[PDB]
Amino acid sequence: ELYTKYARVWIPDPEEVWKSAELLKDYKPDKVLQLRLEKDLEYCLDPKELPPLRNPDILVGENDLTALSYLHEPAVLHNLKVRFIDSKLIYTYCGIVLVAINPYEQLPIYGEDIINAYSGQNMGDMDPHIFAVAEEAYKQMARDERNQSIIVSGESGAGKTVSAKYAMRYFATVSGSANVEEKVLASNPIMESIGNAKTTRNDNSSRFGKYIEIGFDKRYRIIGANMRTYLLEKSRVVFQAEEERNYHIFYQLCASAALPEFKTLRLGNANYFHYTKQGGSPVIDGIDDAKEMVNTRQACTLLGISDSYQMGIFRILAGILHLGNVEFASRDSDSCAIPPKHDPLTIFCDLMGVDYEEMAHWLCHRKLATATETYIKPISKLHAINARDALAKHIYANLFNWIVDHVNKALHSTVKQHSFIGVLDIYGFETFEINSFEQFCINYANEKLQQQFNMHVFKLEQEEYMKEQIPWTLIDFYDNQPCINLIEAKMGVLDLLDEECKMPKGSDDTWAQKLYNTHLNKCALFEKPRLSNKAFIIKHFADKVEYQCEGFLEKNKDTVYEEQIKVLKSSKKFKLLPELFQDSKEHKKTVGHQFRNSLHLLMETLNATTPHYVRCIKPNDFKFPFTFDEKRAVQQLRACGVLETIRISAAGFPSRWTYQEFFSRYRVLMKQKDVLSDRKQTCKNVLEKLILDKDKYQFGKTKIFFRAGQVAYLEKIRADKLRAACIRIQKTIRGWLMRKKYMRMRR
Amino acid sequence: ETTALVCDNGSGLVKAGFAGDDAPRAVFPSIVGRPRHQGVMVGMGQKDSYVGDEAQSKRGILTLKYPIEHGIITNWDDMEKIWHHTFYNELRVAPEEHPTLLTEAPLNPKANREKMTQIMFETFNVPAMYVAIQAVLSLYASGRTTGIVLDSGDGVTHNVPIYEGYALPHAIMRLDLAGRDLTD
Ligand SMILES: Nc1ncnc2c1ncn2[C@@H]1O[C@H](COP(=O)(O)OP(=O)(O)NP(=O)(O)O)[C@@H](O)[C@H]1O
Ligand SMILES: Nc1ncnc2c1ncn2[C@@H]1O[C@H](COP(=O)(O)OP(=O)(O)O)[C@@H](O)[C@H]1O
Ligand SMILES: [Mg+2]
Ligand SMILES: [Mg+2]
Ligand SMILES: [Mg+2]
Repeated sequence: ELYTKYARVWIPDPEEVWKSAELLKDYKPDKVLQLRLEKDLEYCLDPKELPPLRNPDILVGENDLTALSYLHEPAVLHNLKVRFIDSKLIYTYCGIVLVAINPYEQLPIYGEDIINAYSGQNMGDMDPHIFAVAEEAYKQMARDERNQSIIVSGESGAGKTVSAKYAMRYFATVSGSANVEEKVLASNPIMESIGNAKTTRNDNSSRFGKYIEIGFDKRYRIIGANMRTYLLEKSRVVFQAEEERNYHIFYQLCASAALPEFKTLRLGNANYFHYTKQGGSPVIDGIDDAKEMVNTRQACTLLGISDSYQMGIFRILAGILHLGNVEFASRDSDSCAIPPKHDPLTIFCDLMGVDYEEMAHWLCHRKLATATETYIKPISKLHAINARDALAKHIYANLFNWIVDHVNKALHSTVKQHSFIGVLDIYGFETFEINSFEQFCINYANEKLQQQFNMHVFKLEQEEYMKEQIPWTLIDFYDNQPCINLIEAKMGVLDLLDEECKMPKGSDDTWAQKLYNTHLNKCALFEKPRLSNKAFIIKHFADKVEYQCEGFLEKNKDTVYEEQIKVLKSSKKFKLLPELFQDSKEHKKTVGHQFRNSLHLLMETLNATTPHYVRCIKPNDFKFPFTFDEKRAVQQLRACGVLETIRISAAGFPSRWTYQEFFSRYRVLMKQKDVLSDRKQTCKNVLEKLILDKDKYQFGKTKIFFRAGQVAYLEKIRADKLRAACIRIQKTIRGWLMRKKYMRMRR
Repeated sequence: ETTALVCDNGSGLVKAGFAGDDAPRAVFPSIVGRPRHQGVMVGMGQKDSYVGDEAQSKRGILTLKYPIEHGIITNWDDMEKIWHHTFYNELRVAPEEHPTLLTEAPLNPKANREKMTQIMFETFNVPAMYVAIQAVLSLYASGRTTGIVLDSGDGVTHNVPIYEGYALPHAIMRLDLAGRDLTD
């Protein structure tokens, strides 16, 4: 079998996810392996698994992880670890995907000489680099007018922004120049301020998907850029878990409060306001939010938001903060009122230019109109609080869309866009010790993107199989559609959640009970956690994730009362507040439904386009330059779906050889009888002797296709033959030389 | 996409609309008038019968009939006229495209439900429908899973106790007092 003496295997280890071991006695079918480690060990072979075999060293370090014959977690982690630590290469293909590892260090590779070296070169020609993706997108756009996308995924801090920056720098250099890249880089401070938040694992996490469209003219000169956004995490504006913050802008604003300009806002310290206070952790270590405010305002100026509009924005945000302090006294089970002369509401009305008496009335009552007849009726303290928080979320989302539209006004250019290349910065799959509605939406968006990826890769495989005239049937599609239908179908988790929001006396216990009713035993992907009746498990593409129900109903509710909008629309103190709304069923939509719609807009934008994928990984938490941590990276390779992409490629024909290079490699196996001057027929004759099963390889037109094991098996038998020949020859040489010394001994 | 129609036949007012909007956009009395005087002027566009607000506007010259008395539909052709008027004129929606949800008082004859369903499937060709108890819907409307609902329209009054979503059908009381006989 493959497990012979002097084989090598990966064995699991607590402190680095896998470690190498040499098989010290060959294995036979049973329960024992004698292993030797770089010392001496015995390892129980136990159900069943044999330990993962190790690739022959010729394969280790190659530019494409799918060139490996054994494809599995430790071989991938080893090839990335050696290339990064030893070579200090940071880019590696996986199939179509480019894997990019954050070095936390500057590098020379982005010089314009290398930009020129990549230009016009196909991916085969040159070692992988982000420019090799940009150039591919550029030439795909040139061949066929179809727009192109570049898609960048990973945990925040993996370097997605710098990857996009160099990607567009490539376009700027190859097209020549129109000063887009400066404006786009100058926009990042405000989008990071309004759109990023501290999270339990990570500072400056981005809670939205940002899509930059670089537009080209008929010459493929850079015209200008357009910016869209999707999947904003609205629910964070009003609620945070422990050790989380609100969006940075709120804390930059609060810390500024001592400044002369912001005096009129009557801002307090960041733990005074209810929306900032909840998270527990007002201060990020190593950031001065008061200083960050200056960079934010500077970038507003550079993008030409007038200081009138800037003071409008900070007015609106202080409005949201003061609004969050408004506190309702329940005068009945079905009625509430705002205590008289309420200072939070007095300051909110002063800031926003509205009649105190109208906000005080409409916050506590809601209005219904039959076509002839209208009734004003009170609402409980719970509905009043839910409606105040839905108003704060609706104001924030409209301010965000407004700042994005005023950035777009600065980035657009008047030339008609012939076609565009677009770059999508999006968060990757996410798992924490506690998982919640935010993580549920993020993992559903990632299930959608991973489906569209798998189906693009399947299309490209069917094309390559046509190109080599191999039957299509050999490749099977791997479809995560059952998990999408689990999450988003009617009677899905989101559907039952939107039902339980309107249901009377809905609660997280009865929602969970409806979940267990519908899907506890009907779906393999939904499971109940053994010890709890308040949580549920979904088997996602990457991993099983356990979600707690306990938050979702509060986070899912949006309903905004028209009268409360019309109060703000009536404001005349300042012009931004009526401008935000200027724009009915949407006011009834839950956060989950707005999310599913923004995700369908995103999938429409992407399906129109031809994607190219980049995955970013963050090799260590502490930002040490060129250090690597196996237990961090295995987590991020799992979350980026690189490991499942490799698993899906390991079934099929992952290893592909040109007949020329195959023959060059394995002449040693061929007997001089059977070497023809046609290489291809020699190879077809020989491989059927060397490998018994025709299933294990396919003869393409120009390339030989192997299943995973076979190329390493041929390398093993080659090396063992060459060992036998070497030993036999060298014993002959040594024998002659001792015979010569014997001839001396006679002489 | 497709949104159910919701219709409550009552006595007196019809009120109807689309599911998931908050108040009915058709409301009108369930009344049918037929003219009783000799028509004199030739060429007037004079009409065989009037429904709803038409029969309120012209009521000086009409005999007004209620097709529903004490929640029982006594006259079926006029009830078909009232539904035809509701779907085509008031909502301007073709009923083949929408499930319909219909409301009834408890403890009234079964023939009323059999005929309501035979009519909605055979003449209107409504793809799907349901018949709901009037009192049960007032709990959905008031945000509760528990309570004794007291309901009075025109015609029938009834009490229905409900506790955590279970009805108690032996305790349902029904009374014919309400609303029209106050006017008489
Ligand atoms: N290819 C690279 N070369 C050099 N430094 C890099 C590279 N990629 C990332 N970095 C460093 O990684 C850090 C963060 O990178 P950046 O692109 O700014 O990510 P980011 O701002 O955190 N966006 P996000 O990951 O969504 O939070 C900086 O110190 C960068 O210098
Ligand atoms: N404001 C009111 N005060 C007293 N009686 C009313 C009022 N409005 C309607 N009614 C009476 O109640 C009855 C209508 O109630 P309604 O709920 O529309 O009946 P149904 O439930 O059969 O549709 C009529 O008899 C009408 O005269
Ligand atoms: Mg950064
Ligand atoms: Mg970022
Ligand atoms: Mg009624």
